[PDB]
Amino acid sequence: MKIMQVEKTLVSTNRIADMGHKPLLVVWEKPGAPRQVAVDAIGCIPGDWVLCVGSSAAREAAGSKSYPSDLTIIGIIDQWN
Amino acid sequence: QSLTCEGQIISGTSVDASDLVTGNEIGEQQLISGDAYVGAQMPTDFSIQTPARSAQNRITGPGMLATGLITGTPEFR
Amino acid sequence: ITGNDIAPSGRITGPGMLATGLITGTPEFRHAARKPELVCAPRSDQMDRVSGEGKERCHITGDDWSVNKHITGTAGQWASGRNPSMRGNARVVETSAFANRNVPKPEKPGSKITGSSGNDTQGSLITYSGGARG
Amino acid sequence: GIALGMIETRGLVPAIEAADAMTKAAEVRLVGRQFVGGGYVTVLVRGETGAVNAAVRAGADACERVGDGLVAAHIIARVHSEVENILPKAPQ
Amino acid sequence: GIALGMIETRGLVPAIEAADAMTKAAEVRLVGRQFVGGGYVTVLVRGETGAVNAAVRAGADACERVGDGLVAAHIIARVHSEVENILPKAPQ
Amino acid sequence: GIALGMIETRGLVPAIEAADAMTKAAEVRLVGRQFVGGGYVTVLVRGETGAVNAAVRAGADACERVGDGLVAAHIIARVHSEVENILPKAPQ
Amino acid sequence: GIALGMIETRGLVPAIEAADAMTKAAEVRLVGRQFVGGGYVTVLVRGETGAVNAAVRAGADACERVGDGLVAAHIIARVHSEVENILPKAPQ
Amino acid sequence: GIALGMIETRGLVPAIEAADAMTKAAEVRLVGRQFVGGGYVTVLVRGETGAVNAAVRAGADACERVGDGLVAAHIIARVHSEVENILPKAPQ
Amino acid sequence: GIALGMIETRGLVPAIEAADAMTKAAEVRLVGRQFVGGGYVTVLVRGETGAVNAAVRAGADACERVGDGLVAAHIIARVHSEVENILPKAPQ
Amino acid sequence: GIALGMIETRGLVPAIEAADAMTKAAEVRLVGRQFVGGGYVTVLVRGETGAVNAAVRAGADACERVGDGLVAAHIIARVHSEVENILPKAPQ
Amino acid sequence: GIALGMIETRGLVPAIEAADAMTKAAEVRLVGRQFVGGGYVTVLVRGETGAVNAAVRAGADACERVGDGLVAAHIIARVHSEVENILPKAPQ
Amino acid sequence: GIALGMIETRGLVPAIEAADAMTKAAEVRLVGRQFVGGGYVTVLVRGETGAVNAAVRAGADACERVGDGLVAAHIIARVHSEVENILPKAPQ
Amino acid sequence: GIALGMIETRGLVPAIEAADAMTKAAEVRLVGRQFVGGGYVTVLVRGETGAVNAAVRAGADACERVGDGLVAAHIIARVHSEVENILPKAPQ
Amino acid sequence: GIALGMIETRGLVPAIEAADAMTKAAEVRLVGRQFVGGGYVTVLVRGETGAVNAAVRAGADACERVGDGLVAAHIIARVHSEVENILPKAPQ
Amino acid sequence: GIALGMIETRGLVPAIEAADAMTKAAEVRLVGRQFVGGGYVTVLVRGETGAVNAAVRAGADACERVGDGLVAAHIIARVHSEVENILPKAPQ
Amino acid sequence: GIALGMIETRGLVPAIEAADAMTKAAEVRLVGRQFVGGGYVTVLVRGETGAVNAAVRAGADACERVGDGLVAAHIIARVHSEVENILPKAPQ
Amino acid sequence: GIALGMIETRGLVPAIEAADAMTKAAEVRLVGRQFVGGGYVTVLVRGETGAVNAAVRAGADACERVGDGLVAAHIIARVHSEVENILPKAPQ
Amino acid sequence: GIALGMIETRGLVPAIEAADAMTKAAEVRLVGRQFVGGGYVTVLVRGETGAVNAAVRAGADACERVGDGLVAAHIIARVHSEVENILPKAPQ
Amino acid sequence: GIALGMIETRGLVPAIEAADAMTKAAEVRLVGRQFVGGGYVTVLVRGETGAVNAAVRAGADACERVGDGLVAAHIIARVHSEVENILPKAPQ
Amino acid sequence: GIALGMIETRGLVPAIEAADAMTKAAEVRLVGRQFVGGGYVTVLVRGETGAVNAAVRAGADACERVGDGLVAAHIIARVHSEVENILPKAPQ
Amino acid sequence: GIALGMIETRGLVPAIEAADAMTKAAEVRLVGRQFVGGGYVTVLVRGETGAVNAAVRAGADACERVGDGLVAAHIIARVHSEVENILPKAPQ
Repeated sequence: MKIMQVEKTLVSTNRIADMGHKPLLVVWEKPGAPRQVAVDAIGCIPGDWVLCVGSSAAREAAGSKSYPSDLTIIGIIDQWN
Repeated sequence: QSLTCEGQIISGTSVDASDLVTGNEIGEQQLISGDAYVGAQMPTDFSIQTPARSAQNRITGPGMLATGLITGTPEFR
Repeated sequence: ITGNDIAPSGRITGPGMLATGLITGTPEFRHAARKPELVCAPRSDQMDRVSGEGKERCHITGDDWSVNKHITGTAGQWASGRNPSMRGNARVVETSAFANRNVPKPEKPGSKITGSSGNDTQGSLITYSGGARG
Repeated sequence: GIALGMIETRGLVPAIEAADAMTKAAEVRLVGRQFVGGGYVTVLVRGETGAVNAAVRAGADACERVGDGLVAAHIIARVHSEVENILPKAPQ
Repeated sequence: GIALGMIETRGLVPAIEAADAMTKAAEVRLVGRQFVGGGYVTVLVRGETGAVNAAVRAGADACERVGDGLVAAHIIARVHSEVENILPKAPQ
Repeated sequence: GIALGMIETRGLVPAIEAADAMTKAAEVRLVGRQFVGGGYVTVLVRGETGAVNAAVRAGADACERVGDGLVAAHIIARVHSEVENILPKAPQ
Repeated sequence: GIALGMIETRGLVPAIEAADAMTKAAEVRLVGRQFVGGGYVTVLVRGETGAVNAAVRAGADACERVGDGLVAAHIIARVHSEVENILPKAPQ
Repeated sequence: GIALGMIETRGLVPAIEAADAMTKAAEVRLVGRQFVGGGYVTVLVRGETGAVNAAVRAGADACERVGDGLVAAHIIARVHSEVENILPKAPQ
Repeated sequence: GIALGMIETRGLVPAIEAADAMTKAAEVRLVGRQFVGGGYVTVLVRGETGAVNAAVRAGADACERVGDGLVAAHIIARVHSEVENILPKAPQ
Repeated sequence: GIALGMIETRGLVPAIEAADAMTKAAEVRLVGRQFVGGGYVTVLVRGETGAVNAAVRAGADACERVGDGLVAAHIIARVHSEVENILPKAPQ
Repeated sequence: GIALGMIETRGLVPAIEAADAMTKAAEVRLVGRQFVGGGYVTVLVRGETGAVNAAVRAGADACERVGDGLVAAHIIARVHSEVENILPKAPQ
Repeated sequence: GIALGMIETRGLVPAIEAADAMTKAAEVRLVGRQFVGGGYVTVLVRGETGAVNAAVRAGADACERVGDGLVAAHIIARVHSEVENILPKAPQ
Repeated sequence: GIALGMIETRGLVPAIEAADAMTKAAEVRLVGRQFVGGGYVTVLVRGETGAVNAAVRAGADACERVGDGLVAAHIIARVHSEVENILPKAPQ
Repeated sequence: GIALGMIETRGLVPAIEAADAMTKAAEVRLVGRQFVGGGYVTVLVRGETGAVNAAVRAGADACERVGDGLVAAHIIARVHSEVENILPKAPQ
Repeated sequence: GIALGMIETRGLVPAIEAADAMTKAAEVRLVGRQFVGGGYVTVLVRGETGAVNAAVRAGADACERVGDGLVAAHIIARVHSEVENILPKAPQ
Repeated sequence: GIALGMIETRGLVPAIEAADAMTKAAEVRLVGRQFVGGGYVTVLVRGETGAVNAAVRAGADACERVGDGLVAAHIIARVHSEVENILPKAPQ
Repeated sequence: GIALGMIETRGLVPAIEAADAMTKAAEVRLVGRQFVGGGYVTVLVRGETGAVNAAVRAGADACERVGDGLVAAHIIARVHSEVENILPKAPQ
Repeated sequence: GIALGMIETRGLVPAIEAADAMTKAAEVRLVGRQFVGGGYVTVLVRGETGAVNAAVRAGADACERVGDGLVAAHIIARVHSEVENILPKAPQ
Repeated sequence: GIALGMIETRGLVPAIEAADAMTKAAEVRLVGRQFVGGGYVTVLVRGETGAVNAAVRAGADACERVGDGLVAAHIIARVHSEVENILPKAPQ
Repeated sequence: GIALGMIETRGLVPAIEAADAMTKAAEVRLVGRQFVGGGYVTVLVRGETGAVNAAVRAGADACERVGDGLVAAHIIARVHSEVENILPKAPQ
Repeated sequence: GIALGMIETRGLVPAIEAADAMTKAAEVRLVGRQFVGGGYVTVLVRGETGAVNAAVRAGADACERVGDGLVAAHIIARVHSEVENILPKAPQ
């Protein structure tokens, strides 16, 4: 897992039907780092340092193991620096 | 020859009543209790009947008269 | 009670004649004191005659354009009976894609090719030149 | 008020009771109470034909069991001009 | 006219119905109503002989049912001059 | 004359009719119509003894079935002077 | 004449017969005639006690047959001074 | 003397016999006579509680036979101030 | 208070006992006594609603067996403003 | 008056009703109320012999069914001067 | 008069009847009325031994049937000087 | 008119149809529409007693099977002045 | 308020609960409590008759199961002037 | 008037019938009509304790069959002083 | 003396007979009469033991019959100094 | 346009979708949405009778599957001038 | 303290253990002990509602068997302001 | 000592015997005697707990069969300060 | 006090019976009443923790039977400062 | 953004959760939250069709287990100009 | 903090206890209580997610058995800026 800031709220209305519709949040290793993206299982507001799980861990983090997620947000660091 | 209430022979001067003495025989009554002065010769309830206690120890008004005679504005039941 | 009566009876028909049993507080009531689950039909069960607006599956109620059987005209005998017509028995044979969805198609021999053949048996729908499956 | 509604009764208790039930029930004015003699008391109520019918019917039921009951409960939709002379204009 | 039509009826409610029916269903005029006392109330109409006959019959049938009902209904086609003194005479 | 014939009747319709028969039949002068109360209504005529007898018989035969009926029909040929005070001098 | 003589009758015709028979039989004055109500009429005569007994007896027999009948026939030889205030002084 | 003894009778004759008996047999003043109508006449006499009882038994016995007879004989030992308004004050 | 108590009786002797019992028993004012006719007499006690019910109850038992009896005993807690006209406001 | 009317009852509540009906029914003064002890309460009235008799009979009937009941209802027409000392002169 | 006569009773009504009969019969002064408690009332008289003998007998017959009755009746011709202290000197 | 007609319904759609049938059927003015809560909508009309009766009956029939339906359809020929304070004078 | 309502209980505990239930229930004023003796304790309230009825009914039910129970519950719609001297009064 | 009659109903049509009945039955003012929500409407009246008792029963009987009907019928003869703050004073 | 002869009786009359017989028989001195309550009246005497025994037996025999009777008869040859504090010292 | 189209629904979301379809389907104007309460929301359109019929049918099928559903779909081809007042003229 | 706890017991020995147990268990101030009469003693305490409830429970349980038992045990959390007068302010 | 001892009895003769027995047995001081009323008499004797227990046993046995018997026999080893007020501190 | 008591009830009628029995029963003050909606009316009374407890059991028994019934009854020994904002400060 | 997302729910907690899930999932302006009545709360959003679809799908799943579920979840790509009037502009 | 603690219940009484428990357990500020309608009452607190997570668990347990029950209990860690517009800021 890794602490990553939320930059914006990604929207794709032509995504695979297997995704159902979880929230999506563009994530930042930090501002100025690659804008990777996560399925926001734990609700996070833009401008929030949020820990993101990855691999098969991200998939069962969302509804199902078959769920198509490589990065999921599994929390928000209560206080982060 | 005198006895106490519990059966103690008292053997000396007797104040117990005699056939030949007349002034003494005013009472041969067990009713005298407490200290015993003469020889052979449970209470659990008030013995007076205070009248309030004798009487076993709903509303009576102008409104309880004329039960069927009256017709009128109906009052809540 | 005697004299002129405003009490309701059938011979003198009108507004007073209707809604007996729903009305209360009427001089008669005071003397005595002394449906379908869905507005619209099941969607699957009913195929409407005219579709879109003009659908009758929904029970719109009150001053609607529906005409009951007692009302006659502008439909049925009044439109159909106007023009003489005769339907003839025609051998109905349709040659089209939907009709040919089930045409007899010959047995498809698969691909026995091996080695760097991107062919997948799931993707055998494809045919290569010469009619060769895979 | 035009329609006359009259409830006769045997006594002034059945009639006052009936009169209270007529004026309360519908928009009718009590135009008078007449002591007919012989124990008959009449209560006449003048109002629109519909109000009078409601008032008399309510009064009839109310005073039936009160003492000696109603002798009459007539509703006249429109009394003739000549009859108005013998009707009381106001109560005394 | 001279003919007289009297309808005695027990109570003032039957009398008022009778008066209404007599004055409406004929050309008679309501000379007056006299509370006899003892419960009876008479309604008298003076008019033509033909009109009085129709008035009494119409009044009799109308109120026979109302209240206690009809005691008497009589036509006097001509009343002697002496018997016109103990009548209501002028209606008002 | 001073003979007093008097026909009491149950109600005023049988009295206003006995009065018509009594004054029409013989030469008698209707002197009053008194409401006794209880329903009774006594119609008095004063005239010659022979005429009064004829009148009362006429009045009596006329009012027998006209209504509730006739209570009395009495002829007093002379009346004491004391009785004059209670008797009606002229009708109303 | 302190002694009083009263003859209530069920009607004015019986009462007038009684009054004629009473004031004719003995020297008694017709002090008054009252209408009690309910058909009852009383005739009172004040006279000497002998003249009152004779008058009342004669009046009772004469008017017993007349009309509805005779209610009561009572003689009071002396009336208390308090009772005099409820007695009619002069006939009306 | 605030007690009131009322004797009702069916007629004036029994009432005057009762009032004569009531005032003769007790120190009870005669406070008035009432014509109730329907024939009833009420003779009210007001005095001491003991005297009123004596007056109303004497009155009841006297008028129990005369005329139609006694309807009611009642003794009210004290009369509330409000009731005295409807009571006859005194003929005097 | 505006409640109306009513006790009709078959006489005045039962209506005075009734009136005394009603006024004595509760705080109700005796507004009037009305001789209806036919021998019926009515005593009215306007007061508060609790007081009037008690007053009409006391009046009922006291005069139920006095004389003929009580024809009616009726309670109206509120009488319409129109009925107030026919109601007697002060006793006579 | 000087006659003494006493009612002893079991309780204060029966005594207040017995006293209320003694002073309402008849013209008797309430001279005092005594708590005998044992749950007995006497009610003494002083007045005329006739008033006391009527008062003691009204009071007795009123308190027979109130609470535990009536023990005694006695009337003494004359009380000796020695007995006056034990009597309550003024109510307390 | 040193002789003491005492009538105990169950209530003040029997006691007052007894005191009245005792003071009326003979010349004995009512020296006290003591409320024993539990409903017992004792009336005491002091007089001549003959006057006390006559008084208590009369009181015994008087209160036996009054109220609850007579508990006791005693006559002592002379009381010991020490016993006189407990006796009431004057009726309080 | 002062008579009040009232069709309560479950919903505004059943009440507007009831409001339209009432105003069209009779001479009634729609005085207000009130949202009771719990999905109840009461449409109140005012007008003559006869007209209001005609309006309510027609309105009840029209809205009986519109939406959830009719809860109540009542007529009050006269409403006390106090109830008029909870009635809306004109609709919004 | 003049009416008086009294609840008599065997013991002080039921009486205080009665006086608490009677005063809280309706617009009655606890004037005072009296220790009759023998255990009887009477709590008296004073107020408008309807309020007293609501209070005496409330206080009876309140103390009926408390302690020994109820001896008597009573209402007097009006208390005579003489009685008030023997009533606790002194609400203070 | 302190007594709080309060008739909760389901709808404003059962509440306006009940309110009419309550205001008409007795002298009570419609202090306030409250929309509780969930389609409950509570009419509250305030009057003397007897007038409130009569009004509540009349309102309970009148609207039991009007619309959905009666939810509750309660009479508080004297509400606590703290409670008075939450109760409505004039209908809004 | 120091001995205490007591005789409790059901009434003051029995108690006074007992006290009279006790003080006369022996040299005992009446030390006081105590009202226990509920009908019990104790009589205490104090003298030499032999005298107390003679007095108690004489007193018990004399007053056993008198009135309700004798509850107790006790002799205490010596009373402890502490008991003398509750003992009545002397009537004087 | 005068015809009124109504689609009651359970909740705002079915109503907004219903209004979306009704305005889109035919040329009708949304005269307003009223939150009836109890979770009912009414969408109102006013337009031509033919157009409103299309809008009501289009809205009824759209909102039936959206959310809780449609309570009712109604049309009023001609709204009376009196109904107009309670109809909202324009949401904005 | 406002809450009042009252244990009435037949005799003072069962009311000294009732009071010892009551005071000890909780913080309560013994306001008074009252000999009602007839063998009844009432120990009253005033304090906080929690303390009074715990106290009276302790006192009732302790005296149920001591001597004669407890007639009553009662808790009134806020006796009305009128009832404060009858409650003893301090024990004597 | 601080312990209390108590022997209620039905009379002053059993109470005095019990007091003598209690004081003569152990080192206990009679602190007084209270007349409960109803015949009950309580003896309160204080001392060391063991002495009081022996004294109470001796007291109960001495007076168990004398006069009316024993009611209560209680021992408290320590009483509260509040209880001291109701207790008689000094013999009297 | 700072403790908070609350009684939710379905309807205003149950909430006022509950509020009237909460303030009457124990030492609590109505701090306000809020209409929750959906037919629930929560009542709030604040006082000493024992008084608020006694108020909410008394109130719960009072309104469980009145109206629909009792949704909740609760006591908060001490209320946090933040919550006090949402609580009603006072109806005043 | 013209498209209107909506999510009706049975309660506010489910609705606020849905709104948090809708605004976090996509860039959509939460235009308003509406309390529909009867427990229905509708949170509306306005944004691009793709953003609205992502939001309303995200909100529906998130609030589908939060208490009572989602009544509805609706996506409108294009809203008619007429509908925009009833749509909220900014949250209130 | 920014996290929102939400508890919806069926009544105000379950919500206030829930809010007492939420504010008492952790440092969370009560930012408002909303009345959803339909009986649902929501409470909102704004504090750090640790405080909101600890508080909500406490409130959900505290009101689970209180009243009707708990409908929802949710924790949002970070409430989007857009949703903050539909959150109460301070309690009303």
